[PDB]
Amino acid sequence: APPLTLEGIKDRVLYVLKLYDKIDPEKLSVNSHFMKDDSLDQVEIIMAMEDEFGFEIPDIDAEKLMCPQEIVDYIADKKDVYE
Amino acid sequence: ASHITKDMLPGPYPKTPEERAAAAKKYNMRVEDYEPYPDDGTGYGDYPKLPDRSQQERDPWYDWDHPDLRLNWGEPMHWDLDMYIRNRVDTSPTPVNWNLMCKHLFGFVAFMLFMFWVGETYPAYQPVGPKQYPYNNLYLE
Amino acid sequence: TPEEKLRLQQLRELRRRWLKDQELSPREPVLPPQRVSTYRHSIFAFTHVLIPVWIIHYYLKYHVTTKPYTIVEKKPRIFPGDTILETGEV
Amino acid sequence: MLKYIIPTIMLMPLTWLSKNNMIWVNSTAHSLLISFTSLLLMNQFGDNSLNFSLLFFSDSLSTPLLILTMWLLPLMLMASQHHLSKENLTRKKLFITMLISLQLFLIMTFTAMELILFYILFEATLVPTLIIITRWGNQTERLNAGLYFLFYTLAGSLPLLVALIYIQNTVGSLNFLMLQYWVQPVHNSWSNVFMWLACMMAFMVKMPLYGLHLWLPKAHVEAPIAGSMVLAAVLLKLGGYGMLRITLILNPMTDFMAYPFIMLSLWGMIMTSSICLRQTDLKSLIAYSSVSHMALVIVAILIQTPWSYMGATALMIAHGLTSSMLFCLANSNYERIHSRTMILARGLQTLLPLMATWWLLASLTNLALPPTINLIGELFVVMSTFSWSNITIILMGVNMVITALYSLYMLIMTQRGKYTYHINNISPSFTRENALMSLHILPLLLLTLNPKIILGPL
Amino acid sequence: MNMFSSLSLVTLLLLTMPIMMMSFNTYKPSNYPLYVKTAISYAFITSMIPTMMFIH
Amino acid sequence: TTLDPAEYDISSETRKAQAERLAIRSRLKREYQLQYYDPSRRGVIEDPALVRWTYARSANIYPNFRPNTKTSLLGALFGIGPLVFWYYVFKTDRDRKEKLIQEGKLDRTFNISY
Amino acid sequence: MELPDYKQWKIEGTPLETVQEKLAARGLRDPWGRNEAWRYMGGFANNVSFVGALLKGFKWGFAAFVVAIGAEYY
Amino acid sequence: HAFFKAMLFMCSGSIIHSLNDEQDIRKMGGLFKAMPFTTTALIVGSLALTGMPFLTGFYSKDLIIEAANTSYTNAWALLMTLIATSFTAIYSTRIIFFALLGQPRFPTLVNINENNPLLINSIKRLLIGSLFAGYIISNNIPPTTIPQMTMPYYLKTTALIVTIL
Amino acid sequence: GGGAHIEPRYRQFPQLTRSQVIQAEFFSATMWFWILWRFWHDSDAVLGHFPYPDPSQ
Amino acid sequence: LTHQQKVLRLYKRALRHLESWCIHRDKYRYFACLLRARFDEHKNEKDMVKATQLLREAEEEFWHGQHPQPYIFPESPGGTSYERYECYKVPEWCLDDWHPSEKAMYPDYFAKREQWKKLRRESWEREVKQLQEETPVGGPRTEALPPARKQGDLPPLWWHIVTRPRE
Repeated sequence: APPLTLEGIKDRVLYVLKLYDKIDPEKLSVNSHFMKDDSLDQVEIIMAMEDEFGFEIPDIDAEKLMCPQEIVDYIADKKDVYE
Repeated sequence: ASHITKDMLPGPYPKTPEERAAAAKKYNMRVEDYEPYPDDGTGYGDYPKLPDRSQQERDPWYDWDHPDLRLNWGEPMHWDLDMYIRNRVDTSPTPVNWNLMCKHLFGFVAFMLFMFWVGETYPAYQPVGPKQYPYNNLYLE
Repeated sequence: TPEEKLRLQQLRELRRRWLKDQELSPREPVLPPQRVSTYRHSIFAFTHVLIPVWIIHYYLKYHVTTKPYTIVEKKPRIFPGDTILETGEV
Repeated sequence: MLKYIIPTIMLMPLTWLSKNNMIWVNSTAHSLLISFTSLLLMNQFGDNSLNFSLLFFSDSLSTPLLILTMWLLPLMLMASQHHLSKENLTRKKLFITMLISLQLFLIMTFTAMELILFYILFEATLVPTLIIITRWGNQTERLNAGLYFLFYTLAGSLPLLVALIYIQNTVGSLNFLMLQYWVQPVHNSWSNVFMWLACMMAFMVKMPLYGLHLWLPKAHVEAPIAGSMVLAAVLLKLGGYGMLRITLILNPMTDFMAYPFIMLSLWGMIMTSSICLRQTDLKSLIAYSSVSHMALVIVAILIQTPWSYMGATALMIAHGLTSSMLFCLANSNYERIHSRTMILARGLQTLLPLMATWWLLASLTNLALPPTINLIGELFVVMSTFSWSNITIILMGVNMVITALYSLYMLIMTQRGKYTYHINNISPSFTRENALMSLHILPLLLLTLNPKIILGPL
Repeated sequence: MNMFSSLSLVTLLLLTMPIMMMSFNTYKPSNYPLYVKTAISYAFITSMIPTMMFIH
Repeated sequence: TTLDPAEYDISSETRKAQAERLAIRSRLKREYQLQYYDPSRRGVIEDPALVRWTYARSANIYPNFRPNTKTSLLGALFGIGPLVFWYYVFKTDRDRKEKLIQEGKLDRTFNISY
Repeated sequence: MELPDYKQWKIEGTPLETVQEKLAARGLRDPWGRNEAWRYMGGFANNVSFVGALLKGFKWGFAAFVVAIGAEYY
Repeated sequence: HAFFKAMLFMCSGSIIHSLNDEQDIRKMGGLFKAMPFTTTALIVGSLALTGMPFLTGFYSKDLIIEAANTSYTNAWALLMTLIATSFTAIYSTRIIFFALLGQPRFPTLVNINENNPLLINSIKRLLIGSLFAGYIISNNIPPTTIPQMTMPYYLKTTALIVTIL
Repeated sequence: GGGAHIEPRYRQFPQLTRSQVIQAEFFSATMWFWILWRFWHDSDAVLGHFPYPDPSQ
Repeated sequence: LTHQQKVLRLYKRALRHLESWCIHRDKYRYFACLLRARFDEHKNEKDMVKATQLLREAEEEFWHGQHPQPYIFPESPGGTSYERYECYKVPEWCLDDWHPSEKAMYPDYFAKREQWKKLRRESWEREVKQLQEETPVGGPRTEALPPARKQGDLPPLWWHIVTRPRE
């Protein structure tokens, strides 16, 4: 019964940048590309959304998730976000 | 009206490399572990060249299986191995063969001998001899 | 991966655009069309329960005089002897 | 039948005599008017018996059986118009006349008054049904199945003329079943065994056994246009009732050799039900179901002693409406998907929600919901053969358990998702698809209100 | 004494009334979960009556 | 039981040229989706994997068949086998019941039904 | 909407967070703790109690037996 | 018994609809996350499910396991039926200790809701009848059989102690 | 969508409506009013007992 | 699948199997960095059997004692109510046959419905112009140019570009 729009995920992807204590809250907001910040930096960076979102994170979600806004892009396709 | 290799034929050694895949592409170039050699054992009424059995089996189980639909629902093109037993069947879990349930049902097999015994409440057991004295022996006076 | 970069940018301009298209309700688009058209508790229950009472009781009063086995009510289960009889019991 | 064959033969000089496309609405219109005349003069009383007029009719006194024979001709013309309208008008009208001619021999049959008029009418069929398989059928391998449709029924029925004329010249005359009062007994010999053998074996050709029944999933598999004569082939299989006429008398006491007909129809009963859970055809799916609980009635007859004639009277019409209704379900969902293979029908129940009720109640007549006309007779088959011995409930009860799966094995195939295909199959179940789908349960549960007329002598 | 089981037959009859009103024969403005709940609501006190006559 | 099912094996570098077996099916998948996407189809796909399935299963097994082995004559141990056995049960039945029905009585006297 | 701001929780009490002090003999150490310490602290240590809380705090378990008993009693 | 789980699945059904997708005993939290009433409704049911000290089904559960005193059983039966009285009791606290006791943990956007008088009408109608179930019906009944009326030393009420441990 | 009767949260303990808690409180007491008839008046065995029934002489 | 990314397929599920067994949140969180020290045994090395024997002993103690009825995240390949929304089930294009006075409602929706079809009605002068060109002979996965070199419409138009939304 509660709906959802684009603004909820724009909070959370930017928030977990500061939640992870290895990444300071001085990086870029939506496009940091994660190479300027092999395992545990492509899985651990989304192991927190395994706790919060956690829709099992399929195998193709790793190679797309470099661009941190390209993380956000397909969730609205999955979560069926407004308009 | 499809007549060219409309079904299987009397195989499986009528130049089996020219079977797969001039048509009925169960194998790519007759080395794919699915060349039509697997006529189980023939002589019977089994499958001939038969784009059929002993190919990798025991489940189409509706997996994650995203590169096409391709699991069981959504028609991959030509990969038929066996059917009509698999819309309700699965792969292997974490435990293995061990038939402990017959040993688990053997828990009453010890107490099946206890079904021969009696269940009177009072008095206690004292199982040493005939001093328990169950029934009526003597008269009133 | 740099290959799908142009992918899913025009798709969001097509799929969500189709969902922008799918989000469409012009002035509550029911016409319906044509045509139109608590305290009582007067006939909503009276049609419901109060009417079939008389029909089925008539189906039992006109039943006992016809069928030789009507209601087959059991014995008295009486420990003393009472005024329905003439004798008493201790 | 005083004048029952008489009005329906006048329906024949009306097809090619008529105009253009009016021929469908005219042929259905006259046809239902005979249905009241069937109901009116029949259903009279009633105590042994109603010898009707003369040497051509005994009025079907002990078993009515004749009302069901007359529903179907104003029931299949609305069904056959699905895929027939592609030919010349003179060729289409011939296809109408041959089905009407099929009823007229069967109108005189089932009453028949005699036995020497029986066999010529018992063989008066198989001429129009065979032509329907040849022209305007489906794809190839028709012609061998037309030959398997012959060469069995004709192979077994010819010793009846060896049997019956051997009775006619020996003891009296078989013109009258009611002049069969004096009947000599039949002892065990090496000549009398064959006398009973030819008397019985021809009737096993039509209602099948575990043997000799390979032809039956050929005519139903390779079948005409959309279940057109297939509905008539339902009455063609159940219409082997004449064992009730004959073996009620005329060597009744030979039961020493009854056993291999009891046993073969019993292990073959439980077997042919499970011989179709891995079948890949819809029209073959109902066909092997139509073997099993049609093979149920045979042990109700060779075992004598009523409380067995009671249910066996009703079990002929049990699948006779039901399997006719299932073929109406199978004749539909083929004008829209032009292959009869069941696996391709994934993703139903959403495009056609209106006929989805009709799938439910139809397959609810195999589980059969004991206040119906199906489990009211199967309890009497229980009531008979349990008095035979205590073992007979086992193999017969599992038949009630295998078809529990085997019916719901079809229902669950309708429920799937996303359907992968089908820019065709749009049509949301037009008027012809659902009005013809009616008038099957509509008399069936109607007969379950007061099921008194569905009872033999008995 | 005739009304010992007569109220039971009334209880065994009004269940059909939401089914008789499914045939769109001047049916109620739909509210069908509400209408069914009302249909159950009056049968309970009807069911309550012959329990008192049995225990006497 | 059914099965282990051996979901893991070894690699690196067994059969380096064995890959692109998906190139067989992706060419068919390209032939699938090009057939699937069109502005006017209005019909089912031919799908010859199901055409070659039932017709080589329902038919073309008796032309395949020969009785050149006894494991094809092995159906004698399943068809006619228990069919004698039920009669071997039932011939012992119905006569032991009859002798107690002929000689002596055991039934109740109110057995009208039956 | 904008309730999860950063530098808000900033783990201060949380005896559950003493395990991050336990790994000081190994050293991991900083990143991170705020995930598991999202909703443990604050008024989220309300911590409904033992058998008394299934008696509901002894708040109503034995209220009205002494007030009902009793009068008349002659 | 008919009073019990039609309440309980429905009382637990409001909890699952509150989260709307996990239905696991994992990720639940404590009882008091603004959840006053339905936690009070469970402990009525869960304590009855321990084996009825004086709750709803006391006049039926107790008069049978103490009717197992005079019997002629396998005597493996009384060594099997009475042990499950503990196993029935540990079912109760398992949803207390894992869904109603610990620290709050489940995923975010906490969209809980307990305000619908449609549901409040259902729960209030049951528990009034639920507690007075075995205590009004059995209070007025014509008797049929003879009671036990002898329950000796070390043999009388220790199945309640089986529930305690 | 239509109504904002109960607010969405981000684990800040969104408060209750403070009227369900009254009915929550009431039926925690009348169930322990029923601790009256548990002992008062009801005992574990209102039967009497046997003196290890020896004296046959 | 490759040998280096075979580590990644196990690494996510190594911790995902553990939170099934935990009771707290920090109890699971304390074993995240605690299990990381075992992963920090061989940090960066060659790709040979020394990297395979780290995985060859990851056969045992990963499948051995694996996930006694774990968390499933119910909208998944498994799990309860995974495909529960099927009374609706999104019948996209069930709306061909209407025979109107049933097409009376949604007037502007049908006026836009025929509008999008011209994008699909005119794509094979562009999509099939590159469909013969982009595929070399019979090769790999057959997505087009993701801009189609002028305007990508879609390439997967329109059954995938207007694919089924969930509710």
